Amino acid sequence: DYEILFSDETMNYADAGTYCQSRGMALVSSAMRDSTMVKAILAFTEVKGHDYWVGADNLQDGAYNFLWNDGVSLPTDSDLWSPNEPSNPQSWQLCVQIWSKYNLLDDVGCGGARRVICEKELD
Amino acid sequence: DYEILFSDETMNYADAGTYCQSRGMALVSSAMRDSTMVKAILAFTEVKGHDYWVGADNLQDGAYNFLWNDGVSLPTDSDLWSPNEPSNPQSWQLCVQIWSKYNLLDDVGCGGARRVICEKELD
Ligand SMILES: OC[C@H]1O[C@@H](O)[C@H](O)[C@@H](O)[C@H]1O
Ligand SMILES: OC[C@H]1O[C@@H](O)[C@H](O)[C@@H](O)[C@H]1O
Ligand SMILES: [Ca+2]
Ligand SMILES: [Ca+2]
Ligand SMILES: [Ca+2]
Ligand SMILES: [Ca+2]
Ligand SMILES: [Zn+2]
Ligand SMILES: [Zn+2]
Ligand SMILES: [Zn+2]
Ligand SMILES: [Zn+2]
Ligand SMILES: [Zn+2]
Repeated sequence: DYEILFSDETMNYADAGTYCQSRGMALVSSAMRDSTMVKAILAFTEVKGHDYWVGADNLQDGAYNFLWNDGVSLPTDSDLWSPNEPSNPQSWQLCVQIWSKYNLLDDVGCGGARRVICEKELD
Repeated sequence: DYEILFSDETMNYADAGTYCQSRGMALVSSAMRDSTMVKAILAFTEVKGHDYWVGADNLQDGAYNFLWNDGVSLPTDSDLWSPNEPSNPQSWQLCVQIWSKYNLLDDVGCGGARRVICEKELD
């Protein structure tokens, strides 16, 4: 069970994290690994047709060692990934978004402004 | 533009309003009148297949004089209403929810516990 917050305001990856945190929540992560919840989240984003940040990145171990912010791995072969992603250079600092082109996961640089999804495990 | 909060915690209508307000938000209302937003909101609740409160009731004016928490009228003949609703006895205190039966609006007593949706407009 969760509390899920969607925000139309855009910000970079770092600010997105602090945004959720200031609200007593976290950038969406365990909710994305929950089969029912992820379906509900993506139905919303499907309608909105915009890019949203998620709480995953390669900042700690680099390359395609993606980690959710709660420390659980985001497998490179996950079904959550958009077609042909992740594909950015492994030597880059990479953050994960829900890319509007496919309404699925995608690796990008952490500087662009995107909408935010926060979570809070209920409890 | 909005911040939208969905919560799996269940509460009666009054607790729902307090829960939203204590978060600097309001029980969903103007976002339900926004064409893009409402469809996104309903995509989510459709997946969840559960009942949720919305910020409309007849507490101020009674009967089928439904008002959104922000003073705007919820037309007894809005396309937002489930088929054959509103239909509860007009002498009752009636509150509005998104009824899982149709994933459309419905009038009910204000005492049953249901999931919550809060909104915060963004300028
Ligand atoms: O908008 C994001 C997209 O940017 C492209 O440059 C990149 O090749 C894609 O893999 C995807 O990340
Ligand atoms: O469960 C919700 C439903 O409850 C019924 O008793 C009522 O006839 C319907 O109009 C609807 O409000
Ligand atoms: Ca794939
Ligand atoms: Ca990419
Ligand atoms: Ca009707
Ligand atoms: Ca009814
Ligand atoms: Zn779950
Ligand atoms: Zn836009
Ligand atoms: Zn709008
Ligand atoms: Zn805008
Ligand atoms: Zn259930």
